[PDB]
Amino acid sequence: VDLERLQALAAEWLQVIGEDPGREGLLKTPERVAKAWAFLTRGYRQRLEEVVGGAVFPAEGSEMVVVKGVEFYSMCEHHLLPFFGKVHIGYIPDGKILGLSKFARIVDMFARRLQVQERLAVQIAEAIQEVLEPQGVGVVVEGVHLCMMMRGVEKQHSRTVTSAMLGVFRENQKTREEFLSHLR
Amino acid sequence: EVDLERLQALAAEWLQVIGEDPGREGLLKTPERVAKAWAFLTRGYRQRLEEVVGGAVFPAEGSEMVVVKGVEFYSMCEHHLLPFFGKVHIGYIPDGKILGLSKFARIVDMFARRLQVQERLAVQIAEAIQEVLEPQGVGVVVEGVHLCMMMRGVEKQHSRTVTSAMLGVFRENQKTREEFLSHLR
Amino acid sequence: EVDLERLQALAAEWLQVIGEDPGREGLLKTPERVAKAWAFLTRGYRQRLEEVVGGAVFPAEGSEMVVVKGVEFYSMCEHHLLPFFGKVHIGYIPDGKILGLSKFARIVDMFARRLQVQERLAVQIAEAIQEVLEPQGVGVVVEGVHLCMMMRGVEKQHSRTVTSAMLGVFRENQKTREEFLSHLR
Amino acid sequence: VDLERLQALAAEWLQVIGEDPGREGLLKTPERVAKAWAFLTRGYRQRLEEVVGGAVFPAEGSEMVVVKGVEFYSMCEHHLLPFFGKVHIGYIPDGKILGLSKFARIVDMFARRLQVQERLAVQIAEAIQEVLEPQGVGVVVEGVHLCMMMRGVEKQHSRTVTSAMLGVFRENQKTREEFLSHLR
Amino acid sequence: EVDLERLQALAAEWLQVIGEDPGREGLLKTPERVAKAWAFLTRGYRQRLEEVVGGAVFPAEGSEMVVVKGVEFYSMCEHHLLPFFGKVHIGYIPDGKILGLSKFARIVDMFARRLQVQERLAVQIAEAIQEVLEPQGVGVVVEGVHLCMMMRGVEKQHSRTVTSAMLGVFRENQKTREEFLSHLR
Amino acid sequence: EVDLERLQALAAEWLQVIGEDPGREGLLKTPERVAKAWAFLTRGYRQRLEEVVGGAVFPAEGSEMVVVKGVEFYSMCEHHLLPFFGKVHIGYIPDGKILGLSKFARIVDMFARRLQVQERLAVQIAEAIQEVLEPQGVGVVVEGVHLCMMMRGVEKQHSRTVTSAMLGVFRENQKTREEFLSHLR
Amino acid sequence: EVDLERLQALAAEWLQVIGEDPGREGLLKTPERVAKAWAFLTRGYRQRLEEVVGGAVFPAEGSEMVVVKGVEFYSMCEHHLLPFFGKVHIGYIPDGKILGLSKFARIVDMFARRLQVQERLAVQIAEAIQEVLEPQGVGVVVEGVHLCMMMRGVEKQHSRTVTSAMLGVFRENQKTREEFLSHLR
Amino acid sequence: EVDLERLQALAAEWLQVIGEDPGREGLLKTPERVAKAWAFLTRGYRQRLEEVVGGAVFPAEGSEMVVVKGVEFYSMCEHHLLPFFGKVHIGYIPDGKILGLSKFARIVDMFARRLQVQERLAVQIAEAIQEVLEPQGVGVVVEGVHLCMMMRGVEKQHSRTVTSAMLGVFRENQKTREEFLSHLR
Amino acid sequence: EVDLERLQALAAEWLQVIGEDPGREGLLKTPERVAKAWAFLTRGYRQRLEEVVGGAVFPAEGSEMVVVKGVEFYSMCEHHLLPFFGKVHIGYIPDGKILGLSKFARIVDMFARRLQVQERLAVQIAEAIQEVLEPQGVGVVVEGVHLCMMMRGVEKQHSRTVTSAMLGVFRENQKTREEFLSHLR
Amino acid sequence: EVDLERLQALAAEWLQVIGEDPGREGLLKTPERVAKAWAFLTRGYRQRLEEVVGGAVFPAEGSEMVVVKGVEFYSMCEHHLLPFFGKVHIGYIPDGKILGLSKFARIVDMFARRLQVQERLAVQIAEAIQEVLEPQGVGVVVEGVHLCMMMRGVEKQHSRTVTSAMLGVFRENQKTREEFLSHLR
Ligand SMILES: Nc1nc2c([nH]c(=O)n2[C@H]2C[C@H](O)[C@@H](COP(=O)(O)OP(=O)(O)OP(=O)(O)O)O2)c(=O)[nH]1
Ligand SMILES: Nc1nc2c([nH]c(=O)n2[C@H]2C[C@H](O)[C@@H](COP(=O)(O)OP(=O)(O)OP(=O)(O)O)O2)c(=O)[nH]1
Ligand SMILES: Nc1nc2c([nH]c(=O)n2[C@H]2C[C@H](O)[C@@H](COP(=O)(O)OP(=O)(O)OP(=O)(O)O)O2)c(=O)[nH]1
Ligand SMILES: Nc1nc2c([nH]c(=O)n2[C@H]2C[C@H](O)[C@@H](COP(=O)(O)OP(=O)(O)OP(=O)(O)O)O2)c(=O)[nH]1
Ligand SMILES: Nc1nc2c([nH]c(=O)n2[C@H]2C[C@H](O)[C@@H](COP(=O)(O)OP(=O)(O)OP(=O)(O)O)O2)c(=O)[nH]1
Ligand SMILES: Nc1nc2c([nH]c(=O)n2[C@H]2C[C@H](O)[C@@H](COP(=O)(O)OP(=O)(O)OP(=O)(O)O)O2)c(=O)[nH]1
Ligand SMILES: [Zn+2]
Ligand SMILES: [Zn+2]
Ligand SMILES: [Zn+2]
Ligand SMILES: [Zn+2]
Ligand SMILES: [Zn+2]
Ligand SMILES: [Zn+2]
Ligand SMILES: [Zn+2]
Ligand SMILES: [Zn+2]
Repeated sequence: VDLERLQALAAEWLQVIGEDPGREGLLKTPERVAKAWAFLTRGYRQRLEEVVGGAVFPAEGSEMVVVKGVEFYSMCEHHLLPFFGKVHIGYIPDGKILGLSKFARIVDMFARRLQVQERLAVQIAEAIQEVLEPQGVGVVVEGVHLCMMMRGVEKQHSRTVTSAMLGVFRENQKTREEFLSHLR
Repeated sequence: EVDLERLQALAAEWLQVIGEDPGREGLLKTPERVAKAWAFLTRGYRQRLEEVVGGAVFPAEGSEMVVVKGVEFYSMCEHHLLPFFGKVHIGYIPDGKILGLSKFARIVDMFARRLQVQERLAVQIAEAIQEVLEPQGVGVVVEGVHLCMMMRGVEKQHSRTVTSAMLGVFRENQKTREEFLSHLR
Repeated sequence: EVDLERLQALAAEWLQVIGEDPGREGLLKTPERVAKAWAFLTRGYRQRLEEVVGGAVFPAEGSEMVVVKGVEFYSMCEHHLLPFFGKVHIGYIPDGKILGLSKFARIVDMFARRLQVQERLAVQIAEAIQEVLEPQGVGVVVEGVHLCMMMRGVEKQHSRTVTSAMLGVFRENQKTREEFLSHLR
Repeated sequence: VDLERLQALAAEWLQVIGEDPGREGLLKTPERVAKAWAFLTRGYRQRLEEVVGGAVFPAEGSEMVVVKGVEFYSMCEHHLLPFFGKVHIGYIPDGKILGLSKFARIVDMFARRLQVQERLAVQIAEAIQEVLEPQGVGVVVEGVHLCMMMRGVEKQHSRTVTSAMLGVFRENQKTREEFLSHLR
Repeated sequence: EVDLERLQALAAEWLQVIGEDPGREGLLKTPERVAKAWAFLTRGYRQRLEEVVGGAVFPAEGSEMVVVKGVEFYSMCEHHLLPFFGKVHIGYIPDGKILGLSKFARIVDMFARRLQVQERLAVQIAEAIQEVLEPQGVGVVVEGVHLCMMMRGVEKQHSRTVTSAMLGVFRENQKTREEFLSHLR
Repeated sequence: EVDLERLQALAAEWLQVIGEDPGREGLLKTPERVAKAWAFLTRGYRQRLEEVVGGAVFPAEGSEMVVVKGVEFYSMCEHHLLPFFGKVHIGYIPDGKILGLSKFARIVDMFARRLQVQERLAVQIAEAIQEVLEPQGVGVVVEGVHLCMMMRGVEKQHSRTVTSAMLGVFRENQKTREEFLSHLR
Repeated sequence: EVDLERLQALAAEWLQVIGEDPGREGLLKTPERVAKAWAFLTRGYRQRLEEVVGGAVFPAEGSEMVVVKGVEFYSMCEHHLLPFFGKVHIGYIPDGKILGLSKFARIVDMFARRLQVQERLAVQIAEAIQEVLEPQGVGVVVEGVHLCMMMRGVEKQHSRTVTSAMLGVFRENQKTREEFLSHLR
Repeated sequence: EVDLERLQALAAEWLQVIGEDPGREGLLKTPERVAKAWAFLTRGYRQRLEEVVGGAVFPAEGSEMVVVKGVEFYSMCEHHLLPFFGKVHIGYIPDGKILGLSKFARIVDMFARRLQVQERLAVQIAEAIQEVLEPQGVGVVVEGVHLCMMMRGVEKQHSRTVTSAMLGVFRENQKTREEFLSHLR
Repeated sequence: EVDLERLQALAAEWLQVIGEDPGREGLLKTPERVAKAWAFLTRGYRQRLEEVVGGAVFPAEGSEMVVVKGVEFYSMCEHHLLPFFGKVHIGYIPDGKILGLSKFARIVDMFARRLQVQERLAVQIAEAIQEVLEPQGVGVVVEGVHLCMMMRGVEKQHSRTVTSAMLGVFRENQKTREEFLSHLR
Repeated sequence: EVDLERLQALAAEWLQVIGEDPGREGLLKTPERVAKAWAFLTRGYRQRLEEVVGGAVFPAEGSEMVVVKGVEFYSMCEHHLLPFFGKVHIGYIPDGKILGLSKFARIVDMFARRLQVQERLAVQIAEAIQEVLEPQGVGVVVEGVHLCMMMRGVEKQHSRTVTSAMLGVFRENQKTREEFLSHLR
């Protein structure tokens, strides 16, 4: 990402909205905004194999593993405004388990992009599927969208839930229900 | 369009009939304020579903249920012309198309900003979504408090009412319905 | 019509027998206050379901369940003449007819303002709704605390009692009943 | 209040906003609206002496009596939309105490009118002052305003607090603080 | 002490006057149950403070105030003969003497099990503690809900009343009173 | 007025610089959406305090403090152009004039819909109220979360920031300030 | 029955063996207080189910489940003679006969005021109810905290134990047991 | 020290006197378990303050108050030999020396594992800290629930007792004590 | 068992390498404290299940499942040697044998006080219970937070992990497992 | 720079001494993981306040207090090398200069990622802010839980520790300090 070009675009953005890039509080803003966006879009430049590293261990049992409450932050591709919340992951191993923290690294890889909450859930689930080839995986994303809160409809109490169910989580109703019950 | 002038005249007369003084300082601008307020509160009748959606329909990203919960709403009961309000929870399973999240709120407001009965509000919201997306199914749950039950009449204070509408797979598939409802708990 | 004069006489003698002084400043108007209170607390026996509903029956807007929860109630246990209170939750599936929301509260009060047993209260409310709407089904859940268990006798403080009545589809369809009960959680 | 005239005004109101007074759901609406408004404005027609009745008893002590959480419902005189919440009352007797329920009857007398929350607090306090002539009285009104929530600014998390302090509640900082602390 | 036979006869007639049938299966033993209940509910009039304390007064261990909060109480309002209940919080600074913790509850019950006014209940509890022990000060706060305000009359649901009595240093020193009250929040 | 066309051009270029495809289906309308969003998010610069208040200033009804709490707000930090949001609490003591409650919210939005620093937001809101009402004093407390601290950089998740501005009696009278702040707890 | 004198002597020797001074001011009346205490805490062994229930068995008002939850209880573990306490929840479906609500609490106390094992407590309570009402089924859930594992031994602080007993339809019917357990949630 | 054999014999006789069978399966090892239990529960009498604190006295890092709250504790009332438990909160201002955090808990256990009176427990803990650190002042607040008044006697369920001890600046300085107590809120 | 002298030497050097001064007043006894701590934290490797249970296996009292929830645990992740902690919930259906409640906690500590992976911890606890008792089934749920995820690396703050192991009927019958899991919500 | 190679060697030997197998699959990369973790956990010693602040000091917008609360932190106790964590709350009154909000979090981390005692942590954070801004005053409150008290030693579970540092007006002005502390409640 060309930080220098982002800075120039940000400086002009400030002017067009009626601000003064030369005033003290905005002097380093174009630079700060440029670096922030490089970080906020770093997900596009990451590789799944590197993100997981080699933290795949032999399964200790056959029961479902649930990693809940993984906070996430993303940007809606429609308004370029933040949407955030939590991601809950559940899976039944097929001989291999993932290092707990790698789930969060996978979440960040797909969240630090321009997104659609519906896509985010699917991409996370598919990534875990590719890495562990488990019997099944289930991912639930619950978030609040600033594009709905600070502008437009300006609704304050809303939150959205999206999910993706693969393998036995899609095929076995009881398995899915058990996973969702753990989140309640 | 609503005749604001007539509304102002009616409101001015309303004030005198209830025993107030339409001429006192604090009520002078009231007929005007009330007229504008009611035009806004009934603006939903004059809206078009096509314009409300604004073509914000996108290709589905997956096959799982999408649940948009806690969309606050405010309406007026057609029986007493007193506000009833709370939240609307929407759930649906796409059939190739998903809706921009905010459009669910815009649809809610379109049907809430009218004289209503909560049972109908749920149905109309669900039917609007079904028409716009033609999803596999849609479920709408409305939960609200009614001032006509709280500030007068029975004057109950702890009551809330839940109404809903289930279409397609939400009406036919028991487990799909149970799954949607469980997300709300 | 209750004989208020006779109630006052009985209450005045009650004050004497329990050891109090009916002549006290603070007790002078007590017999009169007690008479009026009990006339109100037992007014349910003198009400008619037809008048309580007031013809507030409208055409159904859909086929989904309507749940009116948290209708607070107050009653008197027929065993000790001590209050028991809490909330009544009502669920039903219409068969072409829906009831004005407040009428559920009026029906609750009609049966609550009598001497009762909680098990009966749930049943009578459910049967009343059934008679008025002839719905596909109706379910009533009553949850309350009993002062006769709290301020005397066993003197338990944390206990609460749940009673219910299920009619039509609420009794015949397992999933329907579960759906109603889940809405209460 | 002329219920018949209110009904006629309500029937026309329905027509002007684009509705049909003849449809089933609105048949009895003009009548219902008329009766509701007669009840909602009944406060103007009540008398303080009748509302209190004669429920004024000899004081049992000198300490502050606090009656909190008296729910209330009113109508803003500006938009004719409901504003509601709770009223908390505190006072130090001067030989006379009021029957607890009469505080609620006084609240209703002033709430069932077209109001301004700032006025409501003062009128309730002054009424209690006139009835008991206590050493002091304090009234706090906290409410939510539908004219701010369902229209206009459409803010959802706001609530307003107004109050009135008379006698020792105005003069004695510690007395006022003690009353307000009881509400926390 | 109290004539249970006269109470039973009064209760049996009470059932008749309010519109009930004393012959009903559910009301057969009611007059008897009601008489015994009221005998228990007014037992406080016949209790002696010296016996209530049972000589459970021990030497002080320190100078700091002792706070016994959350002592649940149940009483009857002398105006309507309907229950009012809640909690009693007690704070005191000893002067060489401390009371057995449970004795505070026994004192509460002694005064609560009578016909009362919440303002008096607080004063009588504090005065009793002041008599038994000879503390530097005593503070009693009573917070309760009144059924005469909830199940009839104004029918307000969210209200509760706080009454108190401050003696000795609790009345004298504002900082002591403030500290006692802060412990309750 | 804001040049939407230039904003769209800048946004379109922004998308390509960050590595995205401005031509893909979901991003086609993005430059347009972003342009309109930012014009709205910075609309506060173009508003006039006189028009915002709309002459909704009324005669004071009393002398006590008025507290309008929980007015939600959303702003953009001038340092990172990322949202910071939360609530604004306002307190003031009238000097002959009170403000229409909703105008407090309109004033908040006027200063929040700009590039800001939370410390300034509190001050400007307080100064605006002081100018419009010339009250005895005014206090404004802003509490918010900052996404620039949450979704990047230090990435702290539990932090909230409180800023305030106290004018007149709120700045000078300790007890008046304490009273205002206590209402917020 | 229980030889109080013998218990006092045993308690007196207990005080000296553990290292305390039986002649100390605060311990003089201890052996006496402990004796009466344990007589009360073991009174359940001497009670009779017939007397505890009395004649409080009324005709069933309906066929739906009756749930009496939150009946607090206190018992002593037979293994350490240390208290274990919590709540007992009872559910049952009548077969023509319903029990007076307070009798459930009296039955709980009858089996709780003994040396116990929580697994047994739930079973005995269920059997007692089954014997008295002969209902279609009974379900008992006991949830408590044990001081023997909190104030000594493992010294775990967050643990709670749930034991239960299901008879009749509560053991047979899966849906019935589920419905009962759901009411407790 | 404690003669475990003698306690076992006493516990064995206790079991038969109360009406139980000492030869019963679940009671065979009870007298042994009870003996060791009470030895542990009274171990505080045999501990030495110097050994409990060890050498964990470090140089003060500053002059501000240090507050260690929520230290759970369990003790036995000397009057009934029944447990009373809750939490101990400690606050102090150092005078050049600070204590290792865990030592506060060890001091609490030292005085808690004895036969006690809650008023004394707070005093002893405060004195111990004062003796070990000689700080500018120490404040101790003990809040607990007593089973002797919950599972027997008055059988009150919602009550909690607070006792405290203030030494040095915590007793002298009004603001210091207030600040400490505010931290607990 | 473990060489405390070697651990001390390793810890002393650890302090030096990370940039600290072992000679500092605050670090003088650290190597010693760290060695003893790790000896305690790995004590589970040297424990014997038979001794942990202490023959506390009693005859079953009923057939219903016993649920021991909220057993707090603390462990160290074998990957980073950083603590992970939370609670362990255990459910089982006996087959003539029930375990002493506290023994479940002792089994938890036996396996937690080792280097672990949460997935294994759940399995080992369940297998131990399955060996000691010969139940029809056992279910163990472990829920914990991991410092290696919170204080370093991804630094996520809101996450917690659930692992479990189901044996016997808990694995076989879905309704049994579901009932166990429902008791935890 | 820390010698990661040496840390790995020490960690590998640590695994051997505690009784584990360094050759295990799950422990092969542990020495490397532990080395990197500790380098990060002690990175605070290698940071410079000037670089941490990054010149993010701006002109003050007003004279009122700025409170940044809930900044979560994680540290290692210098006594046992076990984590202690919680939150840091910062308050200050500017003297012409304000700090970028995130810098407070960066300052917290600089001092937290070291071996510490909570009393020192509060002081160093406060002194750092003082040096950077030279404000009229600054106050820092640190509230945390210590694993060395929870997972070993006394094993207390409910305890939490509060430490603080007050400089300038926060130390000199009683009301200012109270105002800051009240914002934290
Ligand atoms: N399904 C879905 N829709 C989203 C997400 N993020 C997001 O902005 N949207 C929707 C919100 C809007 O309805 C839609 C864009 O609507 P639009 O093209 O008419 O633009 P707009 O800004 O004028 O819409 P609006 O927010 O004012 O209603 O994109 C997301 O993650 N999932
Ligand atoms: N089902 C349903 N009923 C409603 C709604 N809003 C609303 O006012 N109602 C009911 C409440 C009342 O029972 C009914 C009108 O009853 P009614 O014609 O006898 O008039 P009323 O004002 O005298 O009745 P009440 O409120 O005093 O009981 O309309 C709604 O959204 N759904
Ligand atoms: N102080 C005070 N103001 C009130 C109360 N009720 C109430 O509506 N107001 C205010 C809200 C509005 O700001 C004001 C009327 O404003 P306005 O004459 O400009 O009319 P408007 O409807 O266009 O105002 P707005 O609500 O859209 O902002 O009356 C109340 O109880 N106290
Ligand atoms: N101060 C005080 N007043 C009480 C208590 N209990 C109690 O009923 N009262 C009041 C409530 C009533 O206002 C009053 C009796 O009022 P009243 O003689 O007019 O009788 P009422 O039944 O018609 O009054 P109301 O409840 O319908 O308002 O007694 C109490 O403990 N303290
Ligand atoms: N006082 C104050 N500071 C603010 C506000 N909004 C906001 O971003 N800041 C601070 C956060 C940062 O510390 C600072 C910008 O720091 P900087 O110029 O070093 O830029 P940076 O992005 O590299 O800083 P950082 O967030 O990564 O720590 O602006 C606000 O409303 N008030
Ligand atoms: N499944 C599972 N994984 C665990 C546990 N404890 C624990 O540290 N892990 C994982 C977290 C990490 O992803 C993994 C070690 O990852 P790694 O070998 O790449 O080392 P790292 O420190 O660089 O990884 P990271 O935490 O920075 O992501 O071990 C546990 O109890 N269960
Ligand atoms: Zn968007
Ligand atoms: Zn209505
Ligand atoms: Zn208004
Ligand atoms: Zn009364
Ligand atoms: Zn920023
Ligand atoms: Zn035990
Ligand atoms: Zn005792
Ligand atoms: Zn780890």
